[PDB]
Amino acid sequence: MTEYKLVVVGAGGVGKSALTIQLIQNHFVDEYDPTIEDSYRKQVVIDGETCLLDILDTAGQEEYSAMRDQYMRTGEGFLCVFAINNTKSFEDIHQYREQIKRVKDSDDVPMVLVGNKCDLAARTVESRQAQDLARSYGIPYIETSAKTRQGVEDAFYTLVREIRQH
Amino acid sequence: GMTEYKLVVVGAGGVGKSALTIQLIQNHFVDEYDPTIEDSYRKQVVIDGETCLLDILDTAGQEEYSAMRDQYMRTGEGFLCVFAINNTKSFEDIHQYREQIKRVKDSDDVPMVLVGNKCDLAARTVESRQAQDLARSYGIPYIETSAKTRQGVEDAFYTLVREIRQH
Amino acid sequence: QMRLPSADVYRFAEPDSEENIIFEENMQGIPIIKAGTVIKLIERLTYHMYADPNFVRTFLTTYRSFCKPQELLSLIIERFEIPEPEPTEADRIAIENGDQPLSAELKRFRKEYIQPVQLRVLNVCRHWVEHHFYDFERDAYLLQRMEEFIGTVRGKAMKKWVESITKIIQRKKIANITFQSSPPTVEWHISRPGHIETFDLLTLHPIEIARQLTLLESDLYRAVQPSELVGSVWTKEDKEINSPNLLKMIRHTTNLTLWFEKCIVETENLEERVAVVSRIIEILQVFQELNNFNGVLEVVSAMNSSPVYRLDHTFEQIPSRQKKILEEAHELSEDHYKKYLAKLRSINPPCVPFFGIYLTNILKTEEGNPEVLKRHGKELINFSKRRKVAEITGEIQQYQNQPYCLRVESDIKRFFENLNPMGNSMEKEFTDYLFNKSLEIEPRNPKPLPRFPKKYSYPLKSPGVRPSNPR
Ligand SMILES: Nc1nc2c(ncn2[C@@H]2O[C@H](COP(=O)(O)OP(=O)(O)NP(=O)(O)O)[C@@H](O)[C@H]2O)c(=O)[nH]1
Ligand SMILES: Fc1ccc(Nc2c3c(nc4ccc(Cl)cc24)CCCC3)cc1Cl
Ligand SMILES: [Mg+2]
Repeated sequence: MTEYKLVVVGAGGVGKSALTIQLIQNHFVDEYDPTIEDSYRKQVVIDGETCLLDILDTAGQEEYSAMRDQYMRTGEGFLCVFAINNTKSFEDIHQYREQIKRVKDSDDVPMVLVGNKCDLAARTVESRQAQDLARSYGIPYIETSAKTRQGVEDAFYTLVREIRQH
Repeated sequence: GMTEYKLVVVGAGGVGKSALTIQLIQNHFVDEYDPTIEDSYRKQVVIDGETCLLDILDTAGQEEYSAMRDQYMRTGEGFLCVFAINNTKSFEDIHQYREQIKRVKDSDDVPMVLVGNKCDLAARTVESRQAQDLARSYGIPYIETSAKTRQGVEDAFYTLVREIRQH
Repeated sequence: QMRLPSADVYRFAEPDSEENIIFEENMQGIPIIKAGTVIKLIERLTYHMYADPNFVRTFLTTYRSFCKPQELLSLIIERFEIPEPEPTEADRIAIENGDQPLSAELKRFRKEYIQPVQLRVLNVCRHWVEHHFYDFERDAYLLQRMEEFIGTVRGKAMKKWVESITKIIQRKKIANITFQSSPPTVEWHISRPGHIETFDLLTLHPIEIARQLTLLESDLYRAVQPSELVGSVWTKEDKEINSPNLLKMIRHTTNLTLWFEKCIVETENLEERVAVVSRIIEILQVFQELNNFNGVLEVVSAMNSSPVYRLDHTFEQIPSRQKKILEEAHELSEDHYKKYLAKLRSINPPCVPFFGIYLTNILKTEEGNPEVLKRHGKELINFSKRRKVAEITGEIQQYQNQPYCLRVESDIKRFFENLNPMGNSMEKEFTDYLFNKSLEIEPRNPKPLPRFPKKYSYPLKSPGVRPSNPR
């Protein structure tokens, strides 16, 4: 079985950990415990092929911004997460994209744009706006809810497919 | 193309039983082991000039799975019945292991050796004469081994292979 | 490159040398540590250059074999308390002229050494509390020290995590599933809901037997903590104290196997016994479908036991397609579980692994590798041995994450929780009984086969193992 190194990045509080734990444990985390650096493994069959996913769950808080290079070097693919009710988290996306490109020195890094918390009615980032950005990056855009599981497997397994075809 | 012997190690848990097969298969000259890789329980050896292949089943650690005993034992043609010389209970267990092997193999004459293992520097509670007597009453060889120095380890496995060849 | 504090005031600034650390030849792009002093292990556990969360799990899972919990806390507090450098010459000159110093080196050291190391010390504390809380459960003073340390960390940079970890500790002291699709309907056969008194091997639906055992066996699998495994404590004198979840799980497996054997040899009538064995193989089939490998081996072990394996007249009448199902399951265990290991690694979870080979591999890893390596007169902790153990506990944990999408049936669950085939009898006498029963119902050659009266008053025909589905 092939091993895939996935990394989840994005501003603090957008739900990177909740997305990851929903995927790993089928459980919604209600608490907001800021991450420093966590690691998860998941054996899963995707498109009839058995994979081992290593998922690095990263810190969104700005106080940890100087420690990103090290995890971007190892990552094969990145989930770039914002919250659809948080415009600033959407604006932070481009900084993650550019840093990943810089660190890996490549224009061709497997990536998925994720708009999380799509279960909430009070949206402030419109899908079209996020879709336009995703197209400009050449990557898919998937809306998710770590709470209901909507789009969660789709987001992670799409990233796996992009690493596969890379 | 050489003969392959299926050897099965049995005996009480928690008293250094696994050291015997590990010391045999081990590098020799380097204290290391990865039980996870194949070739960690298979070994080509020359015994009395005849080359053969030893396949050793040691399920050390699974003793509490007591209803799996029969299925593990079924796989073997020869058996090492191991007790610790500082653990009288493990010695008293031997009789039931032997009875169980006989039943599974449906035979009163199963190639086996009795092995008294010294697994640490604690005081011996089973004298070698007791174990000799027990082995004689069974009509099987007795071998004492050390879990640290590799003494007696080859003798235990080679003797069992002779018991098989001469069955 | 950054200058470090003197090793005289901060021990974790000692240069790497083969006297205090040894690396594996193979990278991955971070170094792999073969051996080191505790000081060097803890420095790399909280290294300023890179993160390695897997090292944290590995260290926290296995450290107790070379370092006491109280000592670990002292060492990481010591790691946390990093001296800042004094102003440089350029800073000095600026200060002497009444100007604000640039403090370029101080700021770089804070940003690139102090804050990553302190954050990673906090990450060890976080992981320690969340995933290895038993150290604190078993030692309240250690917990008091942790609370004090965390609670008195100052500075705006660590504040978010310090406040978080304080809350996490408090929660842990006083201490759910979403799918995806709904679970299939509970299946019933001769025994109807609520009629627990009629529950039995042939009266429950074989599908629902496999499902409820898989739920039970999954819960038992999922409850085993690494603390029940490291140090091989499940094999030692205090195993009931240190490994109660592992041993409950193993004892369930043993009791189910013995129950299958008992159901078979206490059915003296050949035709009825054939029905009993065939039903058990159907339950095996559903176990395979559910990836319940523990359940699969429960059946296989029972079919290979001395009382059952010798029942040639029974085996003869088993449909050829069930023989193949049984033989295929048996072949999983052949050649040291070669096909089992390949199948486990290829299926889509949830599954229930067979725990037995994990125990054997952990025991042998620990027994066959030295605690320390001796190098240039020094004793170094053999950390590759600990990594090998943690790879096994890590794999165990990986299969503990995925829950089964199956509905609990409380009465059937209870029926199997309370299964007690041995009654008040000791193992040897119960086991001798099973074999004598076997001899009775199918005597050795050349004794001819006796006949026996039937015992079941309800129909023997199986409802099969394909699930049904009303609107
Ligand atoms: N309604 C809703 N709440 C969500 C969702 N995802 C996360 N949350 C909530 O938002 C908060 C932040 O979640 P968290 O996963 O900790 O975010 P994070 O991005 O990992 N934070 P950090 O960067 O500091 O680690 C939590 O209270 C969580 O329950 C979602 O899809 N829907
Ligand atoms: F009803 C039974 C009674 C007893 C058995 N024992 C077995 C026998 C044989 N091969 C086996 C293979 C594997 C398992 Cl596990 C058991 C086996 C061939 C010889 C005959 C008995 C099997 C059934 Cl089905
Ligand atoms: Mg997080």
